[PDB]
Amino acid sequence: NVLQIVRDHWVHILVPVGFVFGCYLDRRSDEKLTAFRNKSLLFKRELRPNEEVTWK
Amino acid sequence: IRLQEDPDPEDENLYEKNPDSHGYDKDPIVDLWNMRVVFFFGFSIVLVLGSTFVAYLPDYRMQEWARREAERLVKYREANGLPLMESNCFDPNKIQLP
Amino acid sequence: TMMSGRPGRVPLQFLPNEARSLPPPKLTDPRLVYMGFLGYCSGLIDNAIRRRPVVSAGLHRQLLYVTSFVFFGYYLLKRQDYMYALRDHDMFAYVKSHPEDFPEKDKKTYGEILEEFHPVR
Amino acid sequence: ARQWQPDVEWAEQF
Amino acid sequence: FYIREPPHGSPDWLKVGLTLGTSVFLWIYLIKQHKEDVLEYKRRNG
Amino acid sequence: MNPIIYTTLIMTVMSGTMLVMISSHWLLIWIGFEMNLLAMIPVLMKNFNPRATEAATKYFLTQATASMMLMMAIIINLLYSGQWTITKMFNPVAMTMMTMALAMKLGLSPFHFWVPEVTQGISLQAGLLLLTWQKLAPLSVLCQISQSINPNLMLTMAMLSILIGGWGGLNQTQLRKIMAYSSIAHMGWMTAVLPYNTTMTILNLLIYITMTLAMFMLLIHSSATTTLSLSHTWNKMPVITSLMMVTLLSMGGLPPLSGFMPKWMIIQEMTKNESIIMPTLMAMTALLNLYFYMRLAYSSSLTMFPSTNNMKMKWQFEHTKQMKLLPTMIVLSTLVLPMTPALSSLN
Amino acid sequence: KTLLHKYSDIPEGTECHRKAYASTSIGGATGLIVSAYSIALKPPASFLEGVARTGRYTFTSAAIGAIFGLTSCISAQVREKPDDPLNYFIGGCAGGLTLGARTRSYGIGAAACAYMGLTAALVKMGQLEGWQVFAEPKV
Amino acid sequence: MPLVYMNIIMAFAIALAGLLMYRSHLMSSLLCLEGMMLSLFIMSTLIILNTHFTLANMMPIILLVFAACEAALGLSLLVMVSNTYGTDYVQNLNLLQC
Amino acid sequence: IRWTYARSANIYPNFRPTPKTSLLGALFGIGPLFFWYYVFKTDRDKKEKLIQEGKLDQTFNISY
Amino acid sequence: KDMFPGPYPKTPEERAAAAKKYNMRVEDYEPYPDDGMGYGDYPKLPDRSQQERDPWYDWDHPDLRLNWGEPIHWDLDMYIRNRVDTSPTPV
Amino acid sequence: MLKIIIPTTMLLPMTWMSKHNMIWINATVHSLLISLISLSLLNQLGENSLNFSLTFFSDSLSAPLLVLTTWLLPLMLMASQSHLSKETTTRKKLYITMLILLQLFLIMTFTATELILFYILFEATLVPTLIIITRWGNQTERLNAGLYFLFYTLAGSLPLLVALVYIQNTTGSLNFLIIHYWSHPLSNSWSNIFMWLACIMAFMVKMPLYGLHLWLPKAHVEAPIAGSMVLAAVLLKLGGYGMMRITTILNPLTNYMAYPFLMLSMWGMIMTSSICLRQTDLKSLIAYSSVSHMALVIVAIMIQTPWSFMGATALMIAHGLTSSMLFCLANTNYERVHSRTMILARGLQTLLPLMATWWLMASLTNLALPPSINLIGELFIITASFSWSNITIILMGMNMMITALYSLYMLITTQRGKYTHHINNIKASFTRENALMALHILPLLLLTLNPKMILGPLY
Amino acid sequence: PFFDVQKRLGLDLDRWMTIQSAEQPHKIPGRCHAFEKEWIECAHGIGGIRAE
Amino acid sequence: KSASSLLDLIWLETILPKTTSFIQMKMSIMVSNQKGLIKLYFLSFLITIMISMTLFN
Amino acid sequence: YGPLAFVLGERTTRKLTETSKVITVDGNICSGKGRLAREIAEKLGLRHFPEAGIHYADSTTGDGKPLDVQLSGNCSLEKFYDDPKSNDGNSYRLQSWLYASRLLQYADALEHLLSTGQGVVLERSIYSDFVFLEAMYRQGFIRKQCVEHYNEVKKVTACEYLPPHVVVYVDVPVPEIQSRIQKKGNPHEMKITAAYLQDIENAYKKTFLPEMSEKCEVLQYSAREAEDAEKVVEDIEYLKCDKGPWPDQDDRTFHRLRMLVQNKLEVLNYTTIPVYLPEITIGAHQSDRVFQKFTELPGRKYSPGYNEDVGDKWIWLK
Amino acid sequence: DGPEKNYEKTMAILQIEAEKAELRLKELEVRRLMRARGDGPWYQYPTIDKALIDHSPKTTPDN
Repeated sequence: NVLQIVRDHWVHILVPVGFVFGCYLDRRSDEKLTAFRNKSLLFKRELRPNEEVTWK
Repeated sequence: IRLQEDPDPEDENLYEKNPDSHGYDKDPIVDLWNMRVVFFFGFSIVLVLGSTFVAYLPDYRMQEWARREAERLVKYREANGLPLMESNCFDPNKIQLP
Repeated sequence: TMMSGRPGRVPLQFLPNEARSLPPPKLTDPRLVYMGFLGYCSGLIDNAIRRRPVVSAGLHRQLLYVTSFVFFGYYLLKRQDYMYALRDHDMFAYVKSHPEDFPEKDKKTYGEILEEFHPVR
Repeated sequence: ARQWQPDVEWAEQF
Repeated sequence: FYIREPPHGSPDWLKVGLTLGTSVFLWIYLIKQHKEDVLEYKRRNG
Repeated sequence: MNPIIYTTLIMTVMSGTMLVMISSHWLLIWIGFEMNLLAMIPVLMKNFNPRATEAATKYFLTQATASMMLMMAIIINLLYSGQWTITKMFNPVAMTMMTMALAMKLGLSPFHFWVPEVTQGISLQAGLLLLTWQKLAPLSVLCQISQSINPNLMLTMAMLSILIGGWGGLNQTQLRKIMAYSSIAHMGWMTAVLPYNTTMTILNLLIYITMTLAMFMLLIHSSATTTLSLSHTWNKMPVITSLMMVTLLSMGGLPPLSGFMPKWMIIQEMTKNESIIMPTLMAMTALLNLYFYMRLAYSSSLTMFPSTNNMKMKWQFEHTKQMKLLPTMIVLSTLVLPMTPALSSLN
Repeated sequence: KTLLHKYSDIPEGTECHRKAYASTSIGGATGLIVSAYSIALKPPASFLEGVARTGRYTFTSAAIGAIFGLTSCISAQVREKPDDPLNYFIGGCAGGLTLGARTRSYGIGAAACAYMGLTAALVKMGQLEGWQVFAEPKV
Repeated sequence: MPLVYMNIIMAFAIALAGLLMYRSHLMSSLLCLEGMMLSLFIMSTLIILNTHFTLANMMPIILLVFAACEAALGLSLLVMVSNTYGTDYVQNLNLLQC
Repeated sequence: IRWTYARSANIYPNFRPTPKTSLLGALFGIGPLFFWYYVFKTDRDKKEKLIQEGKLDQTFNISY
Repeated sequence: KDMFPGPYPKTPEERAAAAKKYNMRVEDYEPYPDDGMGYGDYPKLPDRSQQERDPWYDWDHPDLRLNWGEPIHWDLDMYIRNRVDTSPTPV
Repeated sequence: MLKIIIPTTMLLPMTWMSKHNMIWINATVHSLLISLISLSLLNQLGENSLNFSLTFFSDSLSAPLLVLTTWLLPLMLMASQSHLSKETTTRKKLYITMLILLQLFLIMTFTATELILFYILFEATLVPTLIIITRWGNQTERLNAGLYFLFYTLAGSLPLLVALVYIQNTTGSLNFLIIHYWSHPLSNSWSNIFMWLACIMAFMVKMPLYGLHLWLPKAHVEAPIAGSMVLAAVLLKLGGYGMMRITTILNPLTNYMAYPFLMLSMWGMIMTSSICLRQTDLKSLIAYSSVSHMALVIVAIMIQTPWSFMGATALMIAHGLTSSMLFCLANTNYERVHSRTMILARGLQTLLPLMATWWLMASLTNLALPPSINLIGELFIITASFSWSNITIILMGMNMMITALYSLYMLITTQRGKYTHHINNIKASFTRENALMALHILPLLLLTLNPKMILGPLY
Repeated sequence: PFFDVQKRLGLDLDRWMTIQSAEQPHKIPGRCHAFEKEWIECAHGIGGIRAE
Repeated sequence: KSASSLLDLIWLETILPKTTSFIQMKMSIMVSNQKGLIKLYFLSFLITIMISMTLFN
Repeated sequence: YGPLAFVLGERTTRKLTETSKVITVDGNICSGKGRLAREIAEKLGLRHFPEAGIHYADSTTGDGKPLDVQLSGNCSLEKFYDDPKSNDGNSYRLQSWLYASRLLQYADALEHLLSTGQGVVLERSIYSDFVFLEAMYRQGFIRKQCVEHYNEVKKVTACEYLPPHVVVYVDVPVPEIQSRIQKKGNPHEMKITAAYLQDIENAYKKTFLPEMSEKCEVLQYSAREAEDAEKVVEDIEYLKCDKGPWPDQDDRTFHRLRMLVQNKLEVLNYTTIPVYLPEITIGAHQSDRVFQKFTELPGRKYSPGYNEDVGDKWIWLK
Repeated sequence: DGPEKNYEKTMAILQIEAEKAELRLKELEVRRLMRARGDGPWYQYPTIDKALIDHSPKTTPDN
């Protein structure tokens, strides 16, 4: 009866998918604002070995 | 003055048709599942879990950090004889008065 | 008024050849997605007005709505970006051409400046 | 009871 | 069911075809235009 | 009226407006106005009623006076400059006369008295043409001559139009008269920004045209000319009255609906020019328009007015004619606010 | 515009008679304009009726202007503060009281005092701060 | 400006005032419309002849072409008004209000 | 129902601006406002005067 | 619905109608003075605290000592048994 | 912030495409989950706000309000289930969509970085509220109440819009960060005085201020239960948040301009609580109580001191919860007896004891029994006012006494005395109603344990 | 909204009669041809504001 | 007597809402004169033209 | 049909022939008009529309089967016969619903005539419906305000449509009609008073017959003469009504009429005029309930052709 | 995440918004100056084209 269950209760996937999409879009926005990733006068450090970004 | 239906009597008590109404609907099954949904996702999930999550939320407010810095500064300034709190927030030399 | 009398403006031209120098609007632009959303809403409202099933009937009609809205919105966004770029270019050119009207100002540190204090008592 | 709805008098007012 | 035949009745296969074709042409034209514009921007701005 | 003749008359109206918006010679612009009047008059009388004839006569008299004043202004500008080109007008008296004539054509107060009467007289479709298309030509002419326009006269006319449009609508239970007074108020809003920035006037005109198109098409679909006839609509076509409520809220200017953006941008441009008192008064006076919009909404959709027994007959049938552009007009009239920065296209 | 110039040229708080006269003239002009519009839109039954209506409106407006200017300039002199908007507020409330008296209604008088005084104080504030009711297009 | 221009502008102003002040008849107002058109024709003709604007000597003719069109429209309306009310009186155009 | 309506709804329709109504409204509406304005303004001005004169004790008043 | 309180009665017919509306005797019925306070039609019932009314009598509302249909004092909430009391004092 | 916004948007298609039986269940589940997601925002760096993107940011002020909104939506759904049972499926879905749109607009208001976007959405909140009041109200006065609410708010807001545009033209940006960092002081000029009035008056209308509060009693009495819940809990606090944000621009002129509003609020709290003493309608009593508490918050904001701001935030949250619960309690009795008159239903404690317990706790929080967050906020406001002027304590204490009096008076009249004999429709309280009261109460008592969450950024 | 269709399509619909110094039949000169020609040549491409 | 009635339900309402509503109603009655006579409002056009010529040059 | 069709050159005049002839057979209750109308329609090759009833619309819409009284009509003729003076207002509701039904039937009839060119035989019409209303008003069954509302509706609506070319009145004396009603045996019909039938005949002969005779010729027949259907058909075929509206009408008027009658809602637009008479005004709650019940009817939820319940298919592409 | 991320993002947002504020102020001043003087690309109202003039020999020499 799985077809019946999914056919009439698929709406429960929209909102959790919405949360995942929100996380993805927020990470994309974070990508956009990477100008001063490590160029501050406070948290500016030399990249530790095997690191390319401080994710800031 | 108009042909209008008689005002409906006070909405039939959900207790009459199903004594264990729980409210939330007329059909008992949706009643039970609505109450289970409400009780679980509010009390069990949001109230309990979120209360713990807030309770153990990381001190990003830097309260402990502020206390540690205060302890270090107090120890150093008392050791060196410097006054505990300087009256000037910023160094006078850098400021150029008119 | 304003940009209407810009020299070299070919009348009744939606996108001048200069605009091609600007980046095209990305097909995933949020504005274009919003245009498609408007088209989808138009399809839903058409179905509701004609008393058709709101979300299922006329899938071809809804598709045409969305396609038309997105297609027009693409050129709309391209022209919008062109006009804003033209404004910026003209502004910078005028600023360069009239240095006196836009003089560089001496910068001072806050220590140098004096700003009066108003106590909140 | 039930939500009030405009009667003849209220409707005639407009 | 209805005494009189439904006005739309059987799907207007001509109309459906025209709508689908117009939509598809619109999308294809848009995609080609986007590609051309990307190429032109990269060319003119290096 | 034979449909071929009706199409020819409508095309003549549109061709007159196109000549107005296309010609660089004043004589031809006046000719376009004359063609607009000549073609429009029978269109207003497509359905022959004594009210239709009265409305046509009033409109003809008003537009004829406006055209005569316009031609006198053109002649004076010719006398003092020798130029036929639509450009800066070189005589202040000619400028004032031309402004009065164009305001009378637009229905700007204190030349507003004919708009409610003509709109009530003519049918809903003729009203749509009158309140949407006819506004295009005089507004185009004013935009072309905006620099010569004395800001004081235009601003006074705009403020008076807003005030009178707000006031008149409160007292009206006839849908067409309500629409006419709303048109007067929005014309005042558009002409307010004319001295400052014409693109804002164009944007307001487009938004107003979409909203009025949607409202008139909804009224035609509901076949209601009075508040009660519209109140009966909830029993038959609830979707229509719901969309009417949304469009009314947009016309009031409520955020986030599309009706907010023209007012917002107009206030912005006026403030940039240090006009602060005038935008404030205009925005506050828009509340009267908002009020009678809300009263119409209460009558139509938010509250369920009594129906009649014979409506059960209309339930069985369905609407025969479909207005294709109505859904898109509703969507544009209500949900285009997130897309204002595209106001640089008409720029 | 000449009448407005006459009212403006007189320094505030000086030559109270001349200021009152200029305000009376401004009120008379506004009353005549309102009378003409009323006669046009609402026709009078007789020429004498039209004259009576015109005189009533013009005298009401002239009295309002005269009281406003008289009271405002007197208050400016006595208080010896020329630029204070409160003088204009007092003048406006006095004009509103005169409007109520001519209309023989207390509520009209009180509402007119409040609104007209607020508007008069606003006008004085605009004079002081350079507010522009109509701004030349500068963009 | 010579005095003839003053006279013709005065004639247009007088005709305009007459049009704006109806008395009873619509035909008198339509007469004022035609009269204003005459003033405009005379003014335009004088300007064009004095300035030797050869290519504008047709503008007075087009003005009159549309003057007669407007007159014809006015009469075509006046006949219908008379049919519906029995007179050309302006006071009968009262059904539409505000 | 009559009691509730008379206590809530019927008041304004059966109200007339009269000298008693107007005077009592003026008094009990604005008079207290001006009285508190006077009291608090005088107090605040006295405090500010003492502060400017340096004649006020705030030795440990560090939490405002 | 005439049941709702109306304006201040000015004619004897108005007074009689009001008295019948408030289910009071016409002679007993006495509307508040029309001084613009807003009372209007409502009657000036005696300012007797509900304590004073005889407890022993069977009241439709025992706790309030009030019967159904009886006109309700304008300030009844003030003169409830739990609030301001006007019962006679020995001194 | 899209982690909250996008699921909230997706609530609309889920509600529209859900089966007629499952609309309430699905809405409640997913709204509660959205609130659980929103709980993450409470973690705020002390020095700086959480700047998620250009458009959206959160601080220790916005986060409690967002959590309150996200928590409030499921509570509104539970409360509104009962009286909307008879409604058709389309109408119920429309009601739910109005609620969801309101929550979305409120979230975007509290998180917006730009004052003009804040204004756009803060005015956008009117449309769903107006539709709710005027379409699902149960009295003929709903139309008048909606008109009053809409026109008061708009008359306040339009000058704010003009002033915000003028600020954009002068300073160059309306982003709150830039405004805070540059924040040049104002001068005491009539133009600046009127700019101050324009900025302040919209929020002073939203926060019911004495003389501008007339819309609130009509709206709250005439609205359905859910609409009353949002109006009491969040829509008033919209004004408080706006005033706290906007006070940065008007630094010096606040001292001169506060006295009219300060005195109006300080006297109005006493007046409104005295009105509460003599109200004949329970909903009206709660509305005037809200007016008094909001007047306290107005005083705290106008004083512009750190303790005042902390107390203002605490009072905002605590009052929102208390007023929402009180409206729910009154609505239960209204559904049972179909009248809002306080005297009609009496002695309900014998009939409904657990509801009586809920009433007791709600009133105790309303009268600010310690250590309730209500008392924390009120006490901080009182101490700030005392530092502002020692004479404020007289008015503040009088207001506290009257609040206690009217709260316990409502409790005594409704829940004590002999039961009304003729009323026979009182039935055992449903598990939904008790669950709603508990969902109101338990968060409020819990927030006392960790008060730094609702003490605002200045903590 | 002056859509300069004449300039776009190169059509001289009405610009021939716009000025008195334009070409006229049999080259009949205007009474103020010289002054008008000078004024136009001065005010060409400098904009109306400068030209004033 | 004062707080519930004389202020809230009477005087504040009379001051802000009711007086403004009444004024707008009176102006609406004035503007919507419901006369609509060509002779009447065309005279207003003449008056407006004369006034505009005088004031705005 | 549409403006496009007229432009394409569709002309109603060309299609209309001698067969085109709106014939209305009118008479008092149980006058045998139906038999003669059916016979005339058979012999002259013209469409025969049975007399419009309460559920005429139900027959012309959807399945065709009559709907429930609450959903369609909310009136009972049997109730009128048993309780003519009921406080429910059933009398005027019935009369107004019958007038609307006859308006729809006349529109449908005209549409058939214009679309096919075939004449239509109607049993009574909107022009004759006022007879029953006048009889009710004379007997006191309905108020004066009901009569005024009916007059307003008729004045607004009936003017648009063209009156019939031939009016056939079958006259049967009232006492013989009472005998016929007794013989038929319908229990409710037996209660009809003699005065009501007499007022029907009075309204007919005094008002409807002269008013129709002004426009065209009226063929008045007795019961025996009406039985000879062929003679009546011959008389109709030899009628020459040169005077009247139909000769005056041209292609333009026919196009306007063709458009009006095609839009049934436009035909019934003014039957719902907002005059709040107690008899015909339906309260908001009852109106909403009845509209919901009508919506729940099979095949009525959506526009025809889109109701999946009654077996419509391909909705996604329709 | 670490406080550094929010630190840097606030820095970047602050820069972008400050640049936008300065640019808006500059645009207002530029529009004002161009509208006042007419010496820039904006606010160039049309003037008569000199191409229309006919320079061919006329009927009379003194032209």
